[PDB]
Amino acid sequence: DAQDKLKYLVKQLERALRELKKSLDELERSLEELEKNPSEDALVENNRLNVENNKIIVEVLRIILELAKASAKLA
Amino acid sequence: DAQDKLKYLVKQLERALRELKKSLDELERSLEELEKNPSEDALVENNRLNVENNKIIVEVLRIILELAKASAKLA
Amino acid sequence: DAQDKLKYLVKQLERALRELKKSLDELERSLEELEKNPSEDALVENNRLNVENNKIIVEVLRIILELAKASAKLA
Ligand SMILES: N[C@]12C[C@H]3C[C@H](C[C@H](C3)C1)C2
Ligand code: NA
Repeated sequence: DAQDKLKYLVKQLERALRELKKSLDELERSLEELEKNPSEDALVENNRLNVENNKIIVEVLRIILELAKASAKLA
Repeated sequence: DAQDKLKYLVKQLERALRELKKSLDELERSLEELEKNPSEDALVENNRLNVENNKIIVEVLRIILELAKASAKLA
Repeated sequence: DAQDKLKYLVKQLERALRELKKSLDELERSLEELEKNPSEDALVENNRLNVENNKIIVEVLRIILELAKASAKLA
């Protein structure tokens, strides 16, 4: 099953990276707004989006750990 | 040695991801506090925790590079 | 071609991680400055550098996805 499981995990990684890119775009837009008009509200919003981007990164890294675990089997 | 080295590196990745999750939890708690009561102090603390989370991510990515390097040998 | 492509992708990952480390260093310096003398300007600058570090992380993760895709071929 390892090779097929790896195929699925690659699809999961692709999907998560599409989500991560959307997050990064939102974060970059919020940064542009912050730089244009700095304020407490713009700082908080930017931080919020930064934290969410980190969260998604952690999710991506967990999928990569599953790739490594499924690879070990055939190794 | 490559297959055994990969086993060790997977254990390192697991351990680092446990550390990353603890960091992300701390970061998310700091975000909640910031949103509840925004202030300069809460902003700095949240940024601090965000930077630490990035640091840990870089450490995780270096372990993944070692996975790729050890895989190449048997490739 | 998969094994050779993987060699190239490992070189790309190494290069990107050198860039990521330089970014993390800049980010950590900006954090130290922020903690020393907090201000709106120091907050924005730190956020800017944090976002850039996330951007580079996303680039690194895309290289790892290409590693997984090239591995699947020989799997
Ligand atoms: N074989 C691997 C390809 C990719 C990089 C590294 C960790 C995971 C994902 C498995 C080696
Ligand atoms: Na921030």
